Amino acid sequence: LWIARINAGARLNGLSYSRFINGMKKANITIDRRVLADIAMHDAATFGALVEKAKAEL
Amino acid sequence: AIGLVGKKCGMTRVFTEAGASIPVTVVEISANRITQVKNTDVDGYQAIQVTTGTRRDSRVTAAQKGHFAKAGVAAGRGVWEFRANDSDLEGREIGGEILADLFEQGQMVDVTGNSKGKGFQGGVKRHNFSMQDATHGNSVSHRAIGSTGQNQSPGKVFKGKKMPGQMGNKRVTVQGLEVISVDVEKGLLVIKGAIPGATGGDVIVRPSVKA
Amino acid sequence: MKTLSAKPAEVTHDWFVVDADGKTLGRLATQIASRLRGKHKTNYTPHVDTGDFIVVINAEKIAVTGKKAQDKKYYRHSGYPGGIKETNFTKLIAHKPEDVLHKAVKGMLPKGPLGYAMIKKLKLYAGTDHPHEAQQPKELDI
Amino acid sequence: RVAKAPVTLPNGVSVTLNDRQVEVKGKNGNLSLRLHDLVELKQEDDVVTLSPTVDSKEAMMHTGTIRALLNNYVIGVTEGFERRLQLIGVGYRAQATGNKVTLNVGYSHPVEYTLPEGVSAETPTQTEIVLKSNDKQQLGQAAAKIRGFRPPEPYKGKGIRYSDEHVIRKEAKKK
Amino acid sequence: MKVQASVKKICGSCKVVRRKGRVHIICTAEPRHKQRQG
RNA sequence: AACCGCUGAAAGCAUCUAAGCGGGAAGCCCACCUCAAGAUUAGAUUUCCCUAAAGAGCCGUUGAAGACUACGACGUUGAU
RNA sequence: UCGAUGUCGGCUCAUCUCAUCCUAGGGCUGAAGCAGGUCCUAAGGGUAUGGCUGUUCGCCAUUUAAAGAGGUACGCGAGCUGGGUUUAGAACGUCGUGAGACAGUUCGGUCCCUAUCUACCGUGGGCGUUGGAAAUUUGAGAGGAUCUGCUCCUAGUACG
Repeated sequence: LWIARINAGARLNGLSYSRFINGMKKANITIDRRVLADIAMHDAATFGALVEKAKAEL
Repeated sequence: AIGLVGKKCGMTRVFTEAGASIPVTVVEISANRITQVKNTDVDGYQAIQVTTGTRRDSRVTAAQKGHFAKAGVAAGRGVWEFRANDSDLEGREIGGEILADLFEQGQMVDVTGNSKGKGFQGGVKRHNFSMQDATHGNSVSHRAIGSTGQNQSPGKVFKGKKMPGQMGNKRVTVQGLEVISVDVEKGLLVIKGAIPGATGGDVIVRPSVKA
Repeated sequence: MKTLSAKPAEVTHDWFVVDADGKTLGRLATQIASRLRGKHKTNYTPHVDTGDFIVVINAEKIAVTGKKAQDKKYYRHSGYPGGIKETNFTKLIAHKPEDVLHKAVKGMLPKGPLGYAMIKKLKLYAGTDHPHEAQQPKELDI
Repeated sequence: RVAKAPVTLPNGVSVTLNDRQVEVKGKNGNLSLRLHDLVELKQEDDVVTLSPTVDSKEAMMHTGTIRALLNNYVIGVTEGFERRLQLIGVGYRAQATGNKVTLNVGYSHPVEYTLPEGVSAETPTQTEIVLKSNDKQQLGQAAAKIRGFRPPEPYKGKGIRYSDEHVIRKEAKKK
Repeated sequence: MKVQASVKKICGSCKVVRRKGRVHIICTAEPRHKQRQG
């Protein structure tokens, strides 16, 4: 469920889930998929900034 | 492609001068009053609605009384629709008239009616099943259905298997029947053949579709 | 903190119009199936219908590649012994144009009450017009 | 080879290309062919060179057939095509009356054939049909259709046959 | 004609022609040389 | 479908085929008969009615309708 | 599968396959015609009655356009039969000293079940179908049906 929500959120602004997780790993962001899906569902601006970090890292 | 509704009056014969007897059936044709003309714009298809016969006022609902009043006709015993085309919707106006003139002598017609009802019937009469042995040790299965399937494969009865059930009392059409004589002042339609149903039943006579 | 579901009363289904003109049958069908399920939304929960209404026009103009227009077979059994019937993609496009895309999407949706409820949001029409200007669908090139 | 051969345009004839549809207009009439989407058509001084859009076997095989069809259209508009059918048989005869030709060959009934729009038949004698057309395709189709009512038989040669058609002959009552 | 798995030109007037992805031998000299693969 | 083509290149020829255009079976899809909107996508049209209405049902007399049902007819303004 | 899955044949009732028996369309032919022979397509229909034997089969008689090959628990006994096989009686031949035995034969010899579920054939009740009602209807679909002889005529012509 969390992975599906994060995939929806990342595709909403930018890249796919796989590239997003790679970008987080490169950015050294330790946030787990549970919190990530919670932010995707409940805080679209914060998830946008979080996606921008992963996108800047690749 | 439009027909008329009549009542089966019974069977008789017509003799020809050569001395051939023609089995005929007599149809009373009351006036077929036109109650509604259906067109493609309003209904999506073309049809003529007619009524024939009578009902007393106490037996006609307010909805049907208004339906008949809109046409300007008297309530009939039923209401019947005939699918038509632009050629058929020529002189046919609401409240108009359809008589036995619709058919000519020697014209082939299709006649539809409710068949005589035989009620619950076994396979022997309903489907021409063979009887099993009357003697020769036959137990209590003389008019039995016999086997109703195969073994484990398929392990069921196939749909549409012939069995006992209600026989007759269904809509049935007989095609290729000849108009022996038309009379319109008396509302007489004499047709060669059998005409499904009993005397007093509702019959529909249309031009023959085989042609 | 917990993981919340979408709360059907709080969900809104948006209306979109898709032109299936010359598009590949299955390539469009997958996109439509995802939209009907609601997988593009961050509130996606597999037990709630979070999808969107998809209105497909030019459904008779959808395309298949190869020799599939004449070799793609549609079988059905009528329930009667020997009652197996087959039709072509081209014959089915001539006869019931919407059924090609409806069949493709029904194959890709989950098979159960919720899937039946999500296929009910697919409004697909042969021709350039749909009777849903009241819903104001937004053009969606997918 | 066929594709690389240019199509020489006589003085009367002319070709125009409007939205992938080549029209050849001249003294006999007007013909038209749909230009394949893998072939390009360019005109020079009284000649038409048509070449593949890309250097490929498929494009060359399509420009060969476009060239052949265009050349046939040009010749069929500058002078037309003509085909001859012969009838062999005791009571075999043909009569051309307008666009409809009747044949009494061997049936309990004469056969009536309506020529396609673009083919004209005349019967100088009663056992010989002359067909004339602008396009070789429609001429050949009409000839085949007429000839197919009674194709030639090997044992006596009876039937409708093409002029200068080799009919195989077999011997009846062999040992 | 002869419908068989091995279709080969017989005389020298036979042609190998393939139509609809299927191999035929068509002969202009001997009508019983006509073959189709299958 | 098999099969027979027309024109036609790949493959200067030939060639039913690759582009294109034809013929062709009791077979396929319609057409014929019956059923059919629980086709839950439950469709259409005409009328009628809404402070118990329009109607439907019970009940009764009943029918070439019928196992029971249902269905058809009629109940004094009446030939059931 | 042995705390039981009844055997052969017949009857009744079928359903499917196609490697097609007839009917339909064809190519080749040592195809003149009429008839065929082969192979390709084709499963829509249709596809005997009797004599013998328990027979399936098989032979035979007479037909038919044809008398197809198969699968379906060698379909079908909680649908029927019970002639054979395969209990107990008895006998013959044969084997055994014998009790007995024999894919040897012969005469005789109990076939149960009121149907819960699935299926199927019919026929109702309920609810729904965006207020209710009486009628008339479109048709997404489904089922049924689909066989074929002979005579005349073309014409005693084409062919020979």
